[PDB]
Amino acid sequence: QTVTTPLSLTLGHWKDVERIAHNQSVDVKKRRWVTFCSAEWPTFNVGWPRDGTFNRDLITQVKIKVFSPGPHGHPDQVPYIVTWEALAFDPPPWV
Repeated sequence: QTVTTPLSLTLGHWKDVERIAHNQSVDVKKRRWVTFCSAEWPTFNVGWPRDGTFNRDLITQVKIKVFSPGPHGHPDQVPYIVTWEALAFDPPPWV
């Protein structure tokens, strides 16, 4: 069907991820996208899988962490979670 992970799907369609970011008036780097998805967000212990997810509830959990007030939040990560959110909320056909 394929059980390709969400993260690998996003990498497979990277230019469209950038398009989605741009429509949110942000920009995203592929290497940071990967690091945040796989290394940083799982350490929040809010349910973010290392290989990503398109589940809006899980995206929202990360979003609340990222948007928390200094020193609790992650300004650098804002464009990234905003883009995952937009991807999930108004997705393109690849998913």
